[PDB]
Order: sequence, then structure tokens, then C-alpha cells
Amino acid sequence: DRDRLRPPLDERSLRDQLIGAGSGWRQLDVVAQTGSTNADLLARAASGADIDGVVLIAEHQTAGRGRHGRGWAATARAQIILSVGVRVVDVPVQAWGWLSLAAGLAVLDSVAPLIAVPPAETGLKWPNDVLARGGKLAGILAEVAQPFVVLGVGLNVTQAPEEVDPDATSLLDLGVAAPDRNRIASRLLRELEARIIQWRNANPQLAADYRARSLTIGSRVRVELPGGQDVVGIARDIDDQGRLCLDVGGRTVVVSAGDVVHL
Ligand SMILES: Nc1ncnc2c1ncn2[C@H]1CNC[C@@H](COS(=O)(=O)NC(=O)CCCC[C@@H]2SC[C@@H]3NC(=O)N[C@@H]32)O1
Repeated sequence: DRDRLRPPLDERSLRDQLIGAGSGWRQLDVVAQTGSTNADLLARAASGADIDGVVLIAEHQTAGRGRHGRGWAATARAQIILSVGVRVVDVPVQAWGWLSLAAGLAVLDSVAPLIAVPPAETGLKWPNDVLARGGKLAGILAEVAQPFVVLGVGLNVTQAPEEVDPDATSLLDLGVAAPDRNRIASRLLRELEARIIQWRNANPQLAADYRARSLTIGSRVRVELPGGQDVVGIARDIDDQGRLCLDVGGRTVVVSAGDVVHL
């Protein structure tokens, strides 16, 4: 059973590795349990905390939140569940969508080398679902608390799909025999720091790297839009606002938000 593969995080070691000269992370806490790490960081910002470069990791999360008012499920120590704060006020608002795409890229790049063979449908589903073998390996949620965005990552490490969602997968289920969450969390946060810096500086490599890992671009898709309408087309590109560009029988439709199904 998977619980024998879920030792606790080592908070001291993470701080040792991630906080100090050369690193932009300013604070890191591991809590045993909370409702929602995104909610917690937002609440800190709401009461005046400077949450830029602040990391909050929860071993367990009981009232997790997904995009568009959905949920996120977890069992204790089975995921890496974290939120970070990012000051965004210095960047034009039209570019903030790319911060969420950057986070997906970082999560993917941090775990991709751990999988034995790269199986089909492994990469990013727009916006930033991390997929492996067509299963959802991580979900990312970005929320605003001016002058910040809070980025939240739920990454299935040993999480069983029946525990959370039938379309989920985990590093364990992909063949990582003994995943080390301290190693993985450190890699994730180092990748994320670089991608946040690229985003802040409008580095073209961010969009290029996102395209290189996109499962959505080039695919026939059905996109379920907020408001409950569907559009079926072929995904062609992402624009400068991080929006999905669809070819719908020769007519272009640009979507800011939606649920993508690869057909
Ligand atoms: N562990 C699962 N694996 C894979 N699929 C799942 C799982 N738990 C439900 N799901 C499914 C169930 N249906 C809804 C769906 C929500 O998907 S969603 O709209 O694309 N949103 C997301 O994927 C964003 C999720 C962000 C979660 C992080 S955890 C740390 C932070 N704090 C917080 O409250 N939210 C963020 O997730």
C-alpha cells in the first residue's frame, strides 16, 4: 500500500536548500494540514503580509480549490501541495496569464526526467494541466491579491487515482518506485523561480518552451467555456496574453479560459 512510500517532508532541509544568497525564496513553511494553501496565502496578503517569494506547503489539504469554483482532492503526504506568492504589479496586466502557463512548464520540467519512458500524451494541456500518459499529474491555480498573484500547485506523487479523480495519475503510478518529495519539491521550486524571472522579463524562451511541451497545440479539441457552451476546433497557438487560439472551420476563436478535451 502507498502509505509506506509517504514519509514526511523535511522542512529544515528545504529551507537550507532554497533560502539564502542566490535564491529568491524568502520564506518556507510546511504545515501538517490546512483547508487551502492558496486561501491561506491570499489571507496573509489581505492582512498586509509581503508574500513575494513566500512558500507554503501542506502535507494534507482538506478543502482544496480548483479553477472555476471546482475542488481539488488529496490524501495526506500523497502530493506536493504548495502555494507561492508573486509580486505582479510591475508587469502589465495583459501578461499575467502567462505566469500561470509558466508555472505549469516549471512543474512539468521538474518531474519529466523522473519518468522511465516518455509515454504518449505527456506534456501541458492548456492552460497548465500537467499530463502524463493522458492522466492528470498536476493542477495549477492562479489567484489575485493585489499587488500579488498566488500560484498553487497540486502534484500527485504517490496519490492513487481512486482517492481523487478517475483521470488522475501520479509519479508512483508512472513507475517512479520511491519518489522523494524533498528532492521533487526542491526541483519544482528552483524551476519555478527561473520561470517567474523569465515571465517578469518577457523572455521569449518562456513561450517557446511552453509551445515545445504543449499537448494542445495541433490537436483537435473541444473546449468547454465558462457559461456552459462548447466549442470544437483545432488548437493552433497561444497568444501574448496566454489565451488559446482555435481554428473553428476556418474561423479563429480566441479563448481566455476553458476546459480542453483532446479529441
Ligand atoms: N488530486 C487530483 N489529481 C487530479 N485531478 C484532481 C485531483 N483532485 C481533484 N481533481 C479533479 C476533479 N475535478 C475538478 C478538477 C479541478 O481541475 S481544474 O479546474 O483544472 N483546476 C486545477 O487543476 C487547479 C488545482 C489547483 C490545486 C492546488 S493544491 C495547492 C493550491 N491550494 C488550493 O486549494 N489549490 C491549489 O480536479
